[PDB]
Amino acid sequence: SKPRNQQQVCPLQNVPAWGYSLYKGIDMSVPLAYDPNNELGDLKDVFPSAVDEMAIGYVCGNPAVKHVLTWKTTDAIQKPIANGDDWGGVIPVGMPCYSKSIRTTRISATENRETEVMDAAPCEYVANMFSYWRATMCYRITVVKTAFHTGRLEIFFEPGVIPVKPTVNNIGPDQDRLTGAVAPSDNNYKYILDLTNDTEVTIRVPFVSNKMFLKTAGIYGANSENNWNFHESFSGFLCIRPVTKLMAPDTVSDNVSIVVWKWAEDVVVVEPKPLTSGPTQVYRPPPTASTAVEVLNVEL
Amino acid sequence: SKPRNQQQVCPLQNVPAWGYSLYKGIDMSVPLAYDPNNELGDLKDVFPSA
Amino acid sequence: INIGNKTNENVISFFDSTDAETQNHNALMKGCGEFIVNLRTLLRTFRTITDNWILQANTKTPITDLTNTTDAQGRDYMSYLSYLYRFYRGGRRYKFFNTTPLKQSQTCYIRSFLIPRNYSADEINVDGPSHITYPVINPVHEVEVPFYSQYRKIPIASTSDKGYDSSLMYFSNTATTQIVARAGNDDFTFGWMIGPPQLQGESRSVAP
Amino acid sequence: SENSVETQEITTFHDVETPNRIDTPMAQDTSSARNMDDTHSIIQFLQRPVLIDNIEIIAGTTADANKPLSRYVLDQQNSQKYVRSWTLPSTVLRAGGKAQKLANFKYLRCDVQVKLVLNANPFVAGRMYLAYSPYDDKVDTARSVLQTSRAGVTGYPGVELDFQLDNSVEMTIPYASFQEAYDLVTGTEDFVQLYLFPITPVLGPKSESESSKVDISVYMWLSNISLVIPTYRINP
Amino acid sequence: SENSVETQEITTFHDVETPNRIDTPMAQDTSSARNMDDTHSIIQFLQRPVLIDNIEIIA
Repeated sequence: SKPRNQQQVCPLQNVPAWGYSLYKGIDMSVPLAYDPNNELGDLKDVFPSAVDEMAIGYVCGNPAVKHVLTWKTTDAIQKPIANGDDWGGVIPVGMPCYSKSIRTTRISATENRETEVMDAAPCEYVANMFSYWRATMCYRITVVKTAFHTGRLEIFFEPGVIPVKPTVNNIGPDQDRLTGAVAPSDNNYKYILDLTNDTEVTIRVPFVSNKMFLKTAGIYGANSENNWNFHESFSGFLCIRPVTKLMAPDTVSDNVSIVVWKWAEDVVVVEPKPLTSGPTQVYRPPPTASTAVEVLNVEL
Repeated sequence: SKPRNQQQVCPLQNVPAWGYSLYKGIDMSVPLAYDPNNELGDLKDVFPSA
Repeated sequence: INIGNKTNENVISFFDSTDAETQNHNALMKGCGEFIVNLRTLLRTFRTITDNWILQANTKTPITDLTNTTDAQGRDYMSYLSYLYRFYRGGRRYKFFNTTPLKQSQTCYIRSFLIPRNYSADEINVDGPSHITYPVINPVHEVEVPFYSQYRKIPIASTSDKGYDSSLMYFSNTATTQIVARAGNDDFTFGWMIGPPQLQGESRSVAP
Repeated sequence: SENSVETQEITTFHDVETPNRIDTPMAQDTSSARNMDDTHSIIQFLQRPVLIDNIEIIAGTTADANKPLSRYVLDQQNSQKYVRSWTLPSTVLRAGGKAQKLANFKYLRCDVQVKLVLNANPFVAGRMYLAYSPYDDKVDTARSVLQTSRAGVTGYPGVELDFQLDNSVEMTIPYASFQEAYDLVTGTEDFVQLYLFPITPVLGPKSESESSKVDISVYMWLSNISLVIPTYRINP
Repeated sequence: SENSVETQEITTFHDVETPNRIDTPMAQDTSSARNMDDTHSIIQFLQRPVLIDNIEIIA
């Protein structure tokens, strides 16, 4: 009635929390509850939407304004809008960030701290988490005009290397190379919108550049020194330059506005780690300009 | 998708080589080979008797 | 041609070789294997929120002495997606990795308990659902807080009400410095999408 | 009246109305250039063989063209001796006026053909070997063809090049890169890098004033090409 | 496109077009105040008895 043991010797390895960084597999976390079958309900009557609000098809499908342009009669034709934006007329196609503003405080009489502050579209904000991306971009360019402004406006794609200006702390585009008659727009994919009665256009740009995935570095640490990752992150740029000059009477104003929206469809990503040389630090606005921000460091 | 653990606590005794002096039972000796299914042939054509 | 404005929305497209959804399967099958779809799945992976948390010996410490600090940074995935949403429901799994220069003249052990949110140390009892580990034989403390709330959902950083859902209390005996990692439980999910706040880049701090 | 969106090659317009377009009364056919030749597509045009190199061998030989393959390569100074080096596809694209016919494109997916027309007299023997090695001047030093032994050189893919048996070879050098669809603007392509090695020295009568020549020529053309994205640049 | 005349309780509007109105993605039910009491109409509300006067008599 008490026989001997017939089972073999079960081999062993002592690994507490084996593979904890995976979203699948039964985990040994002890619930501090009354019931082991602790089951919360479904998503009914809790969040007042019925849309599944966390899929990347919906999070990155959220439109955000990137640029607000001022297109004048002073500005020439066949040349993008150079406004001190500084990107403005040259919008880089691609999901991660491309712009930055620099906050300069003081520490001592001869030392300062230059903290890079980036804007974040919701397509951009997801891509900072992941390392390599692949996404079909979208842009909805809208002219804010009166009933009387007319003209013809051209938006053309260009694949590959974006013309730049490396500076000590930022990268600006180079409108010396996109003018003329030195860079024609006769072979690129283009769209010629009409300001007579047409207003909006959505320009879907699918993903084509010689690699399976680009990088999500973008503008982080992009300067005169380290600017390889900025080139290998976009597959080129849209460019908004006017074919025909703005025709406006003296009654209406000579300035119109071009609002560039942005999102990304069909988004797929690769690794759940940031490719940047720093953790995902969310910028908290200081109360007074004399105060600085705590910096996350890389020791363990 | 990552539920909690439902299995009981498996009891334990640390006995390396439990019952090694028996001709039956699966033994934990590691083969120093390429294949875990290391199978020599039968006794055909090796020893010149049958 | 008349003086007026229309809307006439145009979804005009560039390069149109093949369907987009078909090439994305073929691109990830040779570059990834893993196919990340839903951000709900990233609230199940334990990303380390701190690298060092030097806890003073013999003190019932609430994790809100660390959670108020570490929900600002957005280092993990819980506090980085604390900016794209407003509400949350579900319990927070915690794992504690011991990194202490242990001493043989003591018997080190670790407790854990429950407090409702944002109470202080002495204003709660100790008999509740507990858990205990011994870091000589088990360096990992495998604890999951359930979702015991008055309300069906919770907004982030609420008003002068307090003690409206439950969280963790962490009791030890010796001055154990640790690693703390976390993610939500099986039914942890956000909701009510808003737009995202800003990001912070590199802070090299050049002299002029 | 509202919907004027027309489509050219790769170009679209957006007008208020269809701008009252007049045209030919009847499109009658005219002079017969269509009846003299069919139109050659741009994928048809990058399949024309070009005369690249014209290699003459005399045995001889004072020069490097008949140093035979070394049995061992002991040091990088005494590397493997060859005849010529074609660094594909940067040779085949520049020659034959092809690069002035695939301008204003971006990405290319080619397969380079190589043919050797050979024409030598019956009183001369010898044998060569036409090996290709991808990334041969990009990888580390020990892995190149020019540093391995004679058994290691010949073990690379290629074809025999005997005189009296082979007056023509057909080798299909594949699309052998890791990058999808070769870049052209700011190009540093040089993926597969071809070679030509003599195994045995060329043999003839040792008395001179006899002129034992060989006279190899090389033809290359592309195949299975796809040329996709339009741009405004190009490298000169 | 021409006919935007909508009706509230006692109120009507007159616009050029329907002014591109966005709304909730899905109108999911929320907290259960409907399940605790039925709504009392204004004709239902003027049917509640009130304590007006309290008359005491001593003989």
